[PDB]
Amino acid sequence: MRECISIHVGQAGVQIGNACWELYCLEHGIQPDGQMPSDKTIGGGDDSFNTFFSETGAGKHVPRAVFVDLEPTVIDEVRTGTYRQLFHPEQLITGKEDAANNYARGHYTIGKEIIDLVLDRIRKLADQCTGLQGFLVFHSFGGGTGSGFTSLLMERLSVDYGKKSKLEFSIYPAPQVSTAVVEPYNSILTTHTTLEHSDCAFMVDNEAIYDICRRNLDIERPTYTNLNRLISQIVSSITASLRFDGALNVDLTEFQTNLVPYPRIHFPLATYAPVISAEKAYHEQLSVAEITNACFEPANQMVKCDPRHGKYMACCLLYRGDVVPKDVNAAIATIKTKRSIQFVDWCPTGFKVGINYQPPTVVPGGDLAKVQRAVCMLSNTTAIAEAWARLDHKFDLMYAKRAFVHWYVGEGMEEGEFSEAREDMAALEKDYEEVGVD
Amino acid sequence: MYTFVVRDENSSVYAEVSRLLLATGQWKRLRKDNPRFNLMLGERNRLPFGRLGHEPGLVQLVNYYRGADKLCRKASLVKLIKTSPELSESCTWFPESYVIYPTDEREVFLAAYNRRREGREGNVWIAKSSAGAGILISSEASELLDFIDVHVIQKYLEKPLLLEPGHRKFDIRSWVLVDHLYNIYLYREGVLRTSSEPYNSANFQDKTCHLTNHCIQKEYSKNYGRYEEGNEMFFEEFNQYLMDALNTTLENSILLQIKHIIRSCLMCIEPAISTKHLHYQSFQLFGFDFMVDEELKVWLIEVNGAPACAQKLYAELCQGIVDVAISSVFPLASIFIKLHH
Amino acid sequence: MREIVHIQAGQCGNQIGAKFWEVISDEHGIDPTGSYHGDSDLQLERINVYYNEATGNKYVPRAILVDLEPGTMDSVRSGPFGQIFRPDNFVFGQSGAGNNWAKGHYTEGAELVDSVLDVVRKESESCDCLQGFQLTHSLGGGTGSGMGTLLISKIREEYPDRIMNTFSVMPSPKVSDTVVEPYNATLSVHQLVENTDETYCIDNEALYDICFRTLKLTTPTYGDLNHLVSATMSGVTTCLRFPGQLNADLRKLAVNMVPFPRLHFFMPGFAPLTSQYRALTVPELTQQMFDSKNMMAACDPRHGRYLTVAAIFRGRMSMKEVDEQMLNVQNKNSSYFVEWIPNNVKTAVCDIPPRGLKMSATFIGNSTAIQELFKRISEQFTAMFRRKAFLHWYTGEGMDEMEFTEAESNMNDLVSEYQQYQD
Amino acid sequence: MEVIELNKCTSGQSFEVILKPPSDPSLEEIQKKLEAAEERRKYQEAELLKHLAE
Ligand SMILES: Nc1nc2c(ncn2[C@@H]2O[C@H](COP(=O)(O)OP(=O)(O)OP(=O)(O)O)[C@@H](O)[C@H]2O)c(=O)[nH]1
Ligand SMILES: Nc1ncnc2c1ncn2[C@@H]1O[C@H](COP(=O)(O)OP(=O)(O)CP(=O)(O)O)[C@@H](O)[C@H]1O
Ligand SMILES: Nc1nc2c(ncn2[C@@H]2O[C@H](COP(=O)(O)OP(=O)(O)O)[C@@H](O)[C@H]2O)c(=O)[nH]1
Ligand SMILES: [Ca+2]
Ligand SMILES: [Ca+2]
Ligand SMILES: [Ca+2]
Ligand SMILES: [Mg+2]
Ligand SMILES: [Mg+2]
Ligand SMILES: [Mg+2]
Repeated sequence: MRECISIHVGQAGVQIGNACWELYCLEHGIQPDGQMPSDKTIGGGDDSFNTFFSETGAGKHVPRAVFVDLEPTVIDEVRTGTYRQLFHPEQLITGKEDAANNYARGHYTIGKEIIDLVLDRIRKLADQCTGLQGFLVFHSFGGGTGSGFTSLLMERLSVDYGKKSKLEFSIYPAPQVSTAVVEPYNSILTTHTTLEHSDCAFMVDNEAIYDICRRNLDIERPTYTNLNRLISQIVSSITASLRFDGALNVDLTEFQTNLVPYPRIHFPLATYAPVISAEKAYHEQLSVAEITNACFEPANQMVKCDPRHGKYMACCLLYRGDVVPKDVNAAIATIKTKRSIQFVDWCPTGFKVGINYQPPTVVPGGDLAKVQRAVCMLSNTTAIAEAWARLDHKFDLMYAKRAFVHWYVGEGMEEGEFSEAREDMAALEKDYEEVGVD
Repeated sequence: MYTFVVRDENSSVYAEVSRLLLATGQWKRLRKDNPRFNLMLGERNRLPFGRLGHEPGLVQLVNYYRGADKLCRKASLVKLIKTSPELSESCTWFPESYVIYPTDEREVFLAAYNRRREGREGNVWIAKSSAGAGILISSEASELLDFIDVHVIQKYLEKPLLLEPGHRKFDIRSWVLVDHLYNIYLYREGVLRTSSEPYNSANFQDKTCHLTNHCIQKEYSKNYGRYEEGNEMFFEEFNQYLMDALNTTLENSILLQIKHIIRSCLMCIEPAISTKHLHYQSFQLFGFDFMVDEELKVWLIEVNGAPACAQKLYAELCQGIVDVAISSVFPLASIFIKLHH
Repeated sequence: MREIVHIQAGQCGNQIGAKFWEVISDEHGIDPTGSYHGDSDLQLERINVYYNEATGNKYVPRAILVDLEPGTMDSVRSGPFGQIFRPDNFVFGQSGAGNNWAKGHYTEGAELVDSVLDVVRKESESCDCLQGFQLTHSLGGGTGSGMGTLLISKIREEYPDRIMNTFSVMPSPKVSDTVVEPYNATLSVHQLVENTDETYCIDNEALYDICFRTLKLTTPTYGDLNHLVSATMSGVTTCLRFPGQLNADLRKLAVNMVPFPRLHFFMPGFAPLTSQYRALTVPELTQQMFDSKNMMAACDPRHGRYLTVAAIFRGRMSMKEVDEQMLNVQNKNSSYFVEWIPNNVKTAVCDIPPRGLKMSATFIGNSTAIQELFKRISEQFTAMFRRKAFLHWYTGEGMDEMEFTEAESNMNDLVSEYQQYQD
Repeated sequence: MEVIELNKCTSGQSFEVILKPPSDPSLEEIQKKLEAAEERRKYQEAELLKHLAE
């Protein structure tokens, strides 16, 4: 058993982290007070769920998590929330004034004053690990803390834990819920300084989650709570293999081995199905083929894009519920004939499948209905580069006029880092087009 | 009130569509780089499909099908016909073609060339590329390959149907519109682009009687416009000719095969380019070019993704584009034949 | 606990500032004696941004009242909510400023500024997380204009890393006290260009037109003008006084609204403006909110372009329909929004409506058309300065004509800067 | 289709399906950049204070 440490940075990362750890407890049967009746080994053990939870002598299961925000209002709610008993004060780190949606403020000005405290609190949890795999870092692209302080943390983590893996759960900016005009700036700045330090990143475009909520959940004006509950489901599907018995993606190293043959191209596309509104009593339970077919519908992807006009480098299928291998292969055969699935020549055309019999857990009272079976597809397709193009275009529009640049220069950041980060994104877009186009 | 942008100033078809939309008093043209548009008349090269369908509160529609180049390229079309089971290597309405680079099919093209050599059958082939006006019509393979040094070589229809009087060649251009729902609409009005020079099967060096191109006929042919205005014979005249000359109609002898070929091609790539469940919608106007042999058999030559219309038909066709392709998505305040499938 | 320190200087500054505290005090349930008597916890969740909590559960406004004459400030202390202000925070002289920027900035004001800074320092020292300052004042007089800008300069020197926000009333010959107002306004505008992060340009010309044309007030008084400013100030600060995600503090507001450091002068708008029990639909709020007749700057937005826009809807309404109508305005008139700043229109919603309205909308626009306001002042300034008319009032206080020439050039530069981004 | 590496346990199973065969900066350097940025801030502030002193 090797432990994993979760790091939640900024408002988005903290609230999403709060939703995931709530879901984890419901899945592992951990009550809000940290008690786990089904756990018979009191005060310790090396079970699969111990990769995310430690055990006190009193039998409390404490998440191996750290929450960091440059302002206290968001982490304060975790201090007084339903699962307040899970965490101890050392796990929650807050400042006074946030980064004001300014990457330079979170990275240079304010981040420099708290980076050593966070690293010290992370060293605490690391000292309790017999074999640390690495870290899972949650944060947004657009926020000043999520973008600015995260890249400084990823830089240092590579210094202190050079041999450890690091995976991201990143929130792509969407105007329908964004709060700052400069979020394209922060997105490209943080992607530039974090690229070398991240082994695998799962981008979640708020636009996609927003529309899925309106379309499939009948939420007219979805909220962060609606978005985060749906996101935590996706995250749970991706981390389930690290928390349950199994043979697929059993450690963080396997994520990079199965999904990232090209290091820079480490942004797998996530697709989830089914998303059913709990506000309807009866809904025809979808089959293995139907939900598998849905994994190739853009309407269900975490980032709107067209995988047909790209090439695949790897594809995993994570099933939860009543699913046997026979039905998966039968569904793949049908889909393979109808769908346009093109792998790169230097990669085998195949699917790594993982099945966990315990069906998905839904937060009691939430919007997602219980289902007999669900699937999350992790496919590394060049089509995800469409998101980089959109971001890079808006960046070019504002930076041509130097709009808002003075806010970053005023925090000590040099104007040259803007074009440096943009050229890096320009190279990234070039890599994708080389792999997935002719 | 709808909005649209124009990103192809050299589009004669959509320059008229733009004029029609404005004349409706219900469409407003924006700057070419303004993202808050309902309709984009996009450019031909590197149209940014990745930036479409991300404007909250805007139903966005574009006048091109992403991935339709597989059908509108010489080498792409050949590769798509040989490697697609729906069309198959046994495709009976597409001339035997091969792709040759200056993968490659040099050894395959010569294999069938030697088989026809011994067979003493017509061994005249034509080599062309997607960067032409330049083509070479030769009956010796050695001259074709030396000329290319991407290109594609296919069998040259040695026995084409010849109009009379004139003993001349021609080709049939069909305009086909595909809307966001993937309805296939074949414009009722076609055009025959005829060669005003008598077809001479002895010498292929003089390409005035072999190439029916409107530009090549107006520059290298002395009888341009002698038989019909602008070397363009519309369906009404062509139909009457087939009745007087061959005792048949244009619908029975030719138009059935054309409608069949149009369905097969567009139905084949439908899974790859359909925008049914996509965050933006697409439609596109296509230009199919057919050859009719002496036995009243129709052959597909190529499909143009950015075609221009005939002068007399610009008005009717462009108005039809607005009706079924644009107004069907953005309603305001038939000249097509629906090829069902 | 992001505290804001409020400052009101001069006649106009204190009369408008007094109404502001009267309006927001009612919105937060605070009574003239500082006691809370509300029915919603949303009233107190951010009450500390503008109020200090005193002994006995009393809320004291974090406001400093400044003037060189005691007249107007005696009226405030005797007004409705006059007892609610901290007596130590009344800082005033006796000589006045005679509508003279020089007196407020160099002579009479210099003698009193240190006293004001001592009160500001006392207020800031007890702030858990000081956001910055907001100053109410006019630019046409002497105290608010001349001393107000002197205060801003000294506050920035002592608090360089804090946001400086002002509500600035621009003079207009339609509502004019003296002929030297263009002089005082031109000198102050340069101070604002350098030393503020956000300035809401409130034009007395617009306020009068609205009172006369829209509200149907034949003989508008300053009180009528201050009703508009009072309701506008409450609208523009909604996101600061109630829980929210967008533009919730002064710096995040500045980052969203100011793409270039010197172009931080905003046009505020308010809707509805009724002359009154009819219900206003969300589509109606949006159209009026963007209508020039509801703008407080007297600048035609269709003469320029929007760099950024901050919208605030108050009341119980369809947030879905709010998103729809907002997206409709941008998509219907996308030519008036600069295309090189994507998604420059941010919208917030607050459940608590203003007093007497089921729902309202406050508009905050950074438009290049604001140059019309500065051109207007610049023309009036030059009309007198080319003949050195009335300058002796200023040279008698130590000023030199060079300082006027420089202020003139600084103004025309600002006009040119707006013009370059409108093309 | 070829099914390989079938692993089974009480809580599930995994496998692979093949449809077709194929055809860092040191802490010192980081400290320099962080302090270099703080220096440009101090310089910009000193200039502002010099401006206000004039
Ligand atoms: N999906 C989702 N997105 C969020 C959530 N909270 C914020 N965001 C997005 O994150 C972006 C803003 O970044 P924040 O995380 O709020 O900012 P921050 O990390 O706290 O950094 P500061 O600027 O210092 O406040 C916006 O695009 C929001 O849409 C959330 O709870 N769920
Ligand atoms: N296999 C074949 N048999 C007989 N004639 C052929 C032929 N291939 C091409 N041609 C002749 O060549 C002419 C033009 O060829 P092609 O259409 O390939 O070039 P092009 O793309 O420049 C014209 P357009 O773009 O307007 O369709 C046609 O009019 C046709 O008569
Ligand atoms: N809106 C409004 N404007 C005012 C008021 N009082 C004065 N003004 C304007 O302010 C300018 C005079 O400045 P004033 O504040 O009286 O001078 P000060 O006391 O020395 O700062 C003139 O342009 C007036 O039009 C008021 O109560 N409301
Ligand atoms: Ca245990
Ligand atoms: Ca590393
Ligand atoms: Ca004195
Ligand atoms: Mg934050
Ligand atoms: Mg062509
Ligand atoms: Mg006065």
